[PDB]
Amino acid sequence: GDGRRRGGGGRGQG
RNA sequence: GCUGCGGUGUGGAAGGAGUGGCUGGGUUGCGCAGC
Ligand SMILES: [Cs+]
Ligand SMILES: [K+]
Ligand SMILES: [K+]
Repeated sequence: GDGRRRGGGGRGQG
């Protein structure tokens, strides 16, 4: 699972 | 690989989910959770 570590709105980008 | 929650703050006690985010912690960091 080496992708988006966290979600919701713009959280966890970059 | 995807997604949800201002839930967290060397401001988080008058805020949001970035219509402030090339103005900072932060190429949206940190925690929790789901597929
Ligand atoms: Cs934040
Ligand atoms: K802020
Ligand atoms: K913030």
